[PDB]
Parts: sequence; structure tokens; C-alpha cells
Amino acid sequence: SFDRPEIYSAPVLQGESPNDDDNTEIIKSFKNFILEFRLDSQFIYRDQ
Amino acid sequence: HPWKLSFKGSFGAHALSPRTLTAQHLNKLVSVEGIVTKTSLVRPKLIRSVHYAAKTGRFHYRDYTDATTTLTTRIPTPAIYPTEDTEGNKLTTEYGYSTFIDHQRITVQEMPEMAPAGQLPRSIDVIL
Amino acid sequence: PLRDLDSEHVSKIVRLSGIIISTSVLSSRATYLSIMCRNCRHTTSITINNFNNTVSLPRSCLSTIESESSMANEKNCGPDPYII
Amino acid sequence: GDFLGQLITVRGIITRVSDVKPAVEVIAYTCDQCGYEVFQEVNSRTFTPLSECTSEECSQNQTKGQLFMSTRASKFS
Repeated sequence: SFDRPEIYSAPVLQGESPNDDDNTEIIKSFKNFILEFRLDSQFIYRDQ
Repeated sequence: HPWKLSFKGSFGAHALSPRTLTAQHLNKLVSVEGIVTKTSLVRPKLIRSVHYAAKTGRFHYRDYTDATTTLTTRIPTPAIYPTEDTEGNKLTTEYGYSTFIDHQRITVQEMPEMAPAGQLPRSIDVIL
Repeated sequence: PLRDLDSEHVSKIVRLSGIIISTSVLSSRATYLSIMCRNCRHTTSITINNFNNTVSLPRSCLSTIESESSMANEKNCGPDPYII
Repeated sequence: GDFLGQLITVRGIITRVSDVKPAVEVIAYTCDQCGYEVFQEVNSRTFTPLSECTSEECSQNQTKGQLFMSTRASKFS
């Protein structure tokens, strides 16, 4: 009697990545929004 | 702890040949003698599994039964060997404290001195 | 305005404004839950996000789909066995 | 059959020795699209190759990859 097998991985080679503006691409764009928007003398949603 | 018995004793009721035993006196107690032949291999049997969960740091408890020991036809409830029990901690298996009991099955041919002159012998099986 | 909502406005971001009549009485949906196979003793867990008919309980005990030998070696939970 | 899991000491006669051949333990899997490496541990007698990808980045996306194993990155015994 054994236990269950397991699956794990990690991305290493950054290859085969065209800017197709899709599933993973759109998600990274909003990290550039909430932390990295700032209006005049104030950033709001990060402080919200 | 079972504390089993013997039932020693001579009785002229059911000391018949195994050659003439079949289809009669089923679900009774029969005394059979004869020849020990083609002894199988000795295997242990799994009863009680022990599992350690990593993060909670506790053990568990799980048993398994079969229809051979109990002598009464009870409702069979099979249980799959456990993995990922409550929340998602890995059920790491252990041993040693998991209990085990040996097991054996053999066949018994009838007596050649009791047998007739020449015919095909027929036999049954006994699990120990 | 609420008067003109064509079929070209189906499943699109449309805003409006009006008058609310009356509410309802609050019911409850579920998101996270632990289940059990009433024969196999098989437990998983199900999360949902877009709860807005969509999903229901499956109809196989699911212990048969297992990448382990000794568990798949050891029947029928069937029919739909899952009790929350 | 009560000595299971213990540490023991036996003696006898070496009889019918087999040959030494490598035993595969874990298998590497190159993504070729997301660029990760998938690892599958096998403790059974037999096993199976797995699906097209199981990355986190190939996941939540329309076009998943299609993998294949590798020899030099695996661990044997």
C-alpha cells in the first residue's frame, strides 16, 4: 500500500510568449493599475 | 482477543468421507480426515491501517473486515483506502503499529486406504 | 430608458434608472462544501465563484478515477451518492 | 507476520541473483509553451504518461500546451 502520487512544476525557460493580449496577459495589466495608478498629488485605489 | 476453542470429541453423526460430503449437511459442523496435499504459501492479512497527517500532527483509525471470519452474513460495507481525509492534509502512511494476521489456504484429498480400487479422487478446501 | 431594450442589448453592459417596488425574503446559496460517498466513503470539496442551475453534484463515486493501485484495486456507490 | 515494519537480521544463501537495471523514480516534463517543468512521482509498479500540461500559467488560458518527457533531467536508481 502506497499513498497518492503528486504533481508539481515550475516555469524556468521564458520561451514561446507572443503578446497575444489574452488570458494571462490581461491579468497582469491590472496589477499595473491598482498599485500603479496615481492621479494629481494622490493615488486612491491603493489607499482605498 | 478472540479466546477461541477446540470442540474436541468423537461423534458418529458427521464423521463421513469428504468423497460423499457435498450437497448434504451444509451449514453444519463436520469432522473430515484425509491427505494434506499442495500446501499454498503463507501470506499475512491487512486489518487496521494507520495514517499520519502532517500539519495537524495526529494519527487516525481505520479497520477493514471480510466475510470469512465473522461466520454470520452481515451487510458488506467496503471502504476505500484513505487519502486526503478532511481538509486537504496529506495522509502519510505508517507501518508497524498497523496490525496484521497471517493467513493460509490448503486442499485435502481423502484417504487412499478408505478409497475404492480406482476412481477419480475429489477434494475440498480449508482456510486456516 | 427602460422602454427600449432590444435583443442587440443582450448580455451587454447596459445601465438604467427607475423605481424599486419591493424586495424579497433573503435565501442563501452555498460556495464551499465537503461531501461524502455513501458507499465508498470518498470525500472531496467544491468551491464556486460565478454562482449566478450552473453546477450540481456529480453522479459517480469518483474513487474509481484514482492514480493509485491499492486504492483502485479495492462495488458501486451508484446512483448519485453525494450527501452534503 | 507480526514483524512488519521492524528492523531485522536474517541469513541464508544467495540464490538466483537478477541483473542490475535502472529504476525510474521521477519523470521530468518540458512544457515548451509556458516553460515550466512538471514532475510526476511514481511509487507503483506501472504508471501512465499524463495530460497536455498542468502549469499554473498554461491554466486559466484558452490554448494549453502539449508536453513530452525528458531523459537527462529525470532521477533514476
